[PDB]
Amino acid sequence: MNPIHDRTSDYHKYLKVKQGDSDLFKLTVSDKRYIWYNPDPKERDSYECGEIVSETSDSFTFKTVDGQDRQVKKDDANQRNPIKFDGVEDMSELSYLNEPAVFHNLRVRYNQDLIYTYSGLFLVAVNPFKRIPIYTQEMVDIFKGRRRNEVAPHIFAISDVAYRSMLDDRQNQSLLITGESGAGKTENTKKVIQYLASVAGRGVLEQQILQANPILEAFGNAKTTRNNNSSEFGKFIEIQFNSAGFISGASIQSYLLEKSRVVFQSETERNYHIFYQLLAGATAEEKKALHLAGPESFNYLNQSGCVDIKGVSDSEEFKITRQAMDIVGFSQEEQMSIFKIIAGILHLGNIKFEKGAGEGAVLKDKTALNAASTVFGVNPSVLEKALMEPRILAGRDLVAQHLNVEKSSSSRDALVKALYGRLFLWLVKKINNVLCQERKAYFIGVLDISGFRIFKVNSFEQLCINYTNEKLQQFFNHHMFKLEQEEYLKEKINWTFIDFGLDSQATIDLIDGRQPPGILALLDEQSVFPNATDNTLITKLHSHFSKKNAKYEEPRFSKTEFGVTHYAGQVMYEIQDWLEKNKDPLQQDLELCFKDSSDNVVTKLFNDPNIASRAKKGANFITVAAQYKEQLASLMATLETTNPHFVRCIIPNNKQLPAKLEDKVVLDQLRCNGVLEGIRITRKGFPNRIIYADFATDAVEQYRFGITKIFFR
Ligand SMILES: Nc1ncnc2c1ncn2[C@@H]1O[C@H](COP(=O)(O)OP(=O)(O)O)[C@@H](O)[C@H]1O
Ligand SMILES: [Mg+2]
Repeated sequence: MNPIHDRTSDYHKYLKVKQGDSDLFKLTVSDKRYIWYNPDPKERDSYECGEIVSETSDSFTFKTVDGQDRQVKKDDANQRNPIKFDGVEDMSELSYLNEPAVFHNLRVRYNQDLIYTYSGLFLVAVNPFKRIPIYTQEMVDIFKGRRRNEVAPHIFAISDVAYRSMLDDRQNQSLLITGESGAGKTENTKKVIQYLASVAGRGVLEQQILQANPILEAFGNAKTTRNNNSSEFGKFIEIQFNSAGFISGASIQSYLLEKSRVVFQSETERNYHIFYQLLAGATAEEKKALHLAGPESFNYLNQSGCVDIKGVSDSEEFKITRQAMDIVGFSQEEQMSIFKIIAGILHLGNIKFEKGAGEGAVLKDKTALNAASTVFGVNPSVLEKALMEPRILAGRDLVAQHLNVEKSSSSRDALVKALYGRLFLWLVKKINNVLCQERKAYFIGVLDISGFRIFKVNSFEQLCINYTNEKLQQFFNHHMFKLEQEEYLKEKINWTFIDFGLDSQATIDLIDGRQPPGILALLDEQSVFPNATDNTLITKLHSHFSKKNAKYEEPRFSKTEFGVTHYAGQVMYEIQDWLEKNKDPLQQDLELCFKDSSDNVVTKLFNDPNIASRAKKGANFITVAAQYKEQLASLMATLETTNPHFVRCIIPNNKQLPAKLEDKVVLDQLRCNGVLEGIRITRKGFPNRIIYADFATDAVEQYRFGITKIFFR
């Protein structure tokens, strides 16, 4: 029996709306009309349901839950959909398209653990914050080759749609999985990968593809206050296919790894999972060879007050990371070198610099220095001198510096951050060498980049993330609205342009523009100006955009911050240390020291130009901002060669709790993601177009005859 029609199947139980009872039936056939209203107009996102009792030509009168009658203009009314629409799988079918109506549909579904809902062309996924048995091989098999309209909403169905369009249209595809921290991006990304591996698999290559994310998560994920498994890097995964539709390989591109987490963590947060995994999972032999101890013995792990995650066994995770490495193809020697680098970083963090005779730092206790030098295979006396007494050129003269405690400690942190970043780049390169071994015919790209963020402190790293999200929103806007209307106006179907009110260009230009120069261009200019400070930088920004740019704000409450109005709201950025972050400096004597390592992996991190080198940009190296703008432009160009599909992950609350869908939290995300605007284009427009020579020309309202095609709703 077909599980799609079997009321006893797990498909029906977990993916379909439960059969309503005779009491619900009686309510459903009622001719009564209702309105969604705010009992307190100071709380716009808090709604109640009121019955319409009377009407005039331009108004409705309704009874409140309290009993009192209120009047609302028909133009201002948010009518409640007939209850037969409650739980509808595609919200473009709703009679009334409004904020409480959309929220209420999502709520009815969520109360039944139905996390997936369509909003016209795209998928909405509300995080359940609990396990739902809808990702089995049995579920995969049900979704295989079914049309979107034939099955319930699911991450598997949007993945199958992308796969079929790739075969039928001979076009590359993309699945853009977006949302704020902890919304569910990474979980849904993994479901896309699992699905494609199964429906397009032949498998050794498929198993290795499935083992790529567990390796990268051990090194790129950490417990933050918003997510126990927060991704601290963005990723673009290309699943590669041959002409026949079989997976021929995969490619991974990583973005914005949060390197400062290695040296500093906020209270309750953790460093990268790998540090805890190695300390809990190492064999007694490994612990002796790498000079390991408990996380409380390392400065890089004993500052937050948190060394474990509830329900996570770090030693068991370590076995999973090690098995993922074995499957992918990392040798035991390469794995041991990877663990020596992690061990070495922890030892480097324990180096305590002290003031010596007069100005200049000394190292009184060499235990941590020697432990780091042993695992790294470097000379400890050369390491010591490179940290406290690095040599530089003053003109053409060779001068030994003598760094004080603060500068010595900052140089040591720069080395740690360089080691970790370079190791992460190396892991991605090693994974790609295995998974990308054929020339692809087509691809399905899965994008999982860091979500839009408004933290208490927003710095350069938050600007790069929010800028990326701003580019993605514009891409969504262009594909959903602009390009769609441009097709209607070119085909001459007598279309009246709709201003959807979404425009990210001014914010994008404010950040990455060249003429007039944007934030990044001004930061790069200041980064090469010898006398630049945090003060000259903020003054330069204020001079260029204050009272000149509608998206920019010079705050009255601070002298070191500026505001940017993003699609997802205003963000105040602090500029402290942006010059140093943009230069990302590392003392050349440290590079020389590590280039001379006895370790084969450490050597690659300092000698492979594609990992170690910084692009040549004349007088000075390329800045981090210029490098990132370029890497992002390249991502956008790849995305523009694809047919895109959007998955909007919605966090239900800010407490990481299941069964607690919060009005204010969800409605704020729906407004940012353009969910209502997205449903309006699907309803008001002509989503499907087929030519007469693609099936007198009419051969027969809800259609439009165009110049070269017939449009239908
Ligand atoms: N579909 C889902 N099913 C079960 N748990 C989920 C699901 N999506 C998210 N979660 C839970 O929420 C957490 C955060 O999800 P995640 O994908 O890591 O978010 P993001 O990448 O958006 O920051 C997960 O670790 C898991 O506990
Ligand atoms: Mg994630």
